[PDB]
Amino acid sequence: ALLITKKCINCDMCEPECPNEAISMGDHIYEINSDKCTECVGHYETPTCQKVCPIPNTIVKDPAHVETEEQLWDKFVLMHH
Ligand code: SF4
Ligand code: SF4
Repeated sequence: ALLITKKCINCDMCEPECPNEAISMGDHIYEINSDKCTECVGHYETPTCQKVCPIPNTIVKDPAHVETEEQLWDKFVLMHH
């Protein structure tokens, strides 16, 4: 799953887009919920928030290492048959 890094400049571009509504605003910058991010696997060939992002601030994150079939299985449990 992805993370948004401190360069985020709070443009909201990325929130209406995420197919699994895992992005929200909070304390200082937009935040991605680890639990709900499939890195867009089952919806887009490329992670839709990196796509909209004007700055390139969204990165894979290291304390939330997922293999592609665990991303996949998140997508199927979320959206399902
Ligand atoms: S990579 Fe996809 S699922 Fe994850 S926060 Fe971005 S738009 Fe959402
Ligand atoms: S699109 Fe990029 S700069 Fe704008 S809020 Fe989302 S992560 Fe931050």
